Amino acid sequence: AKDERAREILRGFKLNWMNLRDAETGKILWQGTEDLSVPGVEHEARVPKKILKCKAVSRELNFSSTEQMEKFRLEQKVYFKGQCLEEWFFEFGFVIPNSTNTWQSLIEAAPESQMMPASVLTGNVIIETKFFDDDLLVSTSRVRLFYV
Amino acid sequence: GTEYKLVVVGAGGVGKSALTIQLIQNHFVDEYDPTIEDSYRKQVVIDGETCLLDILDTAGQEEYSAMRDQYMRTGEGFLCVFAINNTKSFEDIHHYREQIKRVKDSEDVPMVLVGNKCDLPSRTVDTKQAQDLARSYGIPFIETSAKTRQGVDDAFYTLVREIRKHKEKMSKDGKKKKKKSKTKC
Ligand SMILES: Nc1nc2c(ncn2[C@@H]2O[C@H](COP(=O)(O)OP(=O)(O)O)[C@@H](O)[C@H]2O)c(=O)[nH]1
Ligand SMILES: *C/C=C(\C)CC/C=C(\C)CCC=C(C)C
Repeated sequence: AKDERAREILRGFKLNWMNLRDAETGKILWQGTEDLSVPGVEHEARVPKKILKCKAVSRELNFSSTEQMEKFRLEQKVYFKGQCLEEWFFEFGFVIPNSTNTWQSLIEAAPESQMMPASVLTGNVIIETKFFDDDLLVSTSRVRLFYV
Repeated sequence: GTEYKLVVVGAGGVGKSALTIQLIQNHFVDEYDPTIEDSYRKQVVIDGETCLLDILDTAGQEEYSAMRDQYMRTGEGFLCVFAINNTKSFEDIHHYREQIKRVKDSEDVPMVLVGNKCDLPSRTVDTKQAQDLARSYGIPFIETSAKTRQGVDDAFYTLVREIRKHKEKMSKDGKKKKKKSKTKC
């Protein structure tokens, strides 16, 4: 029953676009329209290295869902050379059936001392993203991150 | 100058009023006191820190739904009182705990279990039964006699220490989230 509901949600779920903006200035640094949320294939993303100098970035995800969800949410694990560097939890909440929604998250930079150079990070960062509706796992996907 | 709202709950006749009067006025029921008992503000020093205890005896208010809701929402810590000669009052304890937990929508509400009237020889609730219940909840158990004053301060002071542990834990978590919630991307 839970297996069937997770299948139904993923079948009706679509990631339309995503972008990253500098939080202070609002200028779009990167935009993707690929469904980087597809579970089977490891996706690649090439983001400008100036992203690392931003005091904070705003990430916007636009998605559609045929199925209603009560507590739509995300868990992200950031791996650097296979070691978990960071863990993030984001909550959207209630998704109206057949709706299309924009979800904005603010991600503030660590102090300058703890920031890692683009030359060290590039190609060695994997972002594993799990999409959930409460405690129900809908999908897992991975993106390999390059800084160019 | 921090105010701790302490709420004394338990079945009728267990000694909630007697315990409160003994904390506040340093004496057992004696002379006539026409005072309507609800809440009382008392300055005390616990472990070298001066604080204000806002102590609510719920004997009157427990019968009224909106009053119960209010004292369970506003209370920071709860004395859950039974009498050691009344097995029914001990059986009622879990009802009070579950109500408080539901109203506050939290699993670690500061509480102390109190077995009152320990001056009486006709005991029907063993110290071990009571200790087991308290261990099952992860809270202190203290035996009191409002009549002799045994354990009265200990009961209320232990509850304040439980509130302080809770408050100190919440402030460390708030700091720990601030530090953790920054990215290297
Ligand atoms: N022997 C004895 N009697 C007590 C003690 N505490 C309260 N009582 C008596 O038990 C009765 C009920 O006490 P009260 O404080 O009115 O209970 P409440 O209804 O829980 O507030 C009264 O007759 C009190 O004198 C105690 O520690 N020892
Ligand atoms: C500060 C750097 C960030 C937030 C890295 C950008 C992340 C991606 C591109 C991958 C995000 C993947 C999903 C939202 C499914």
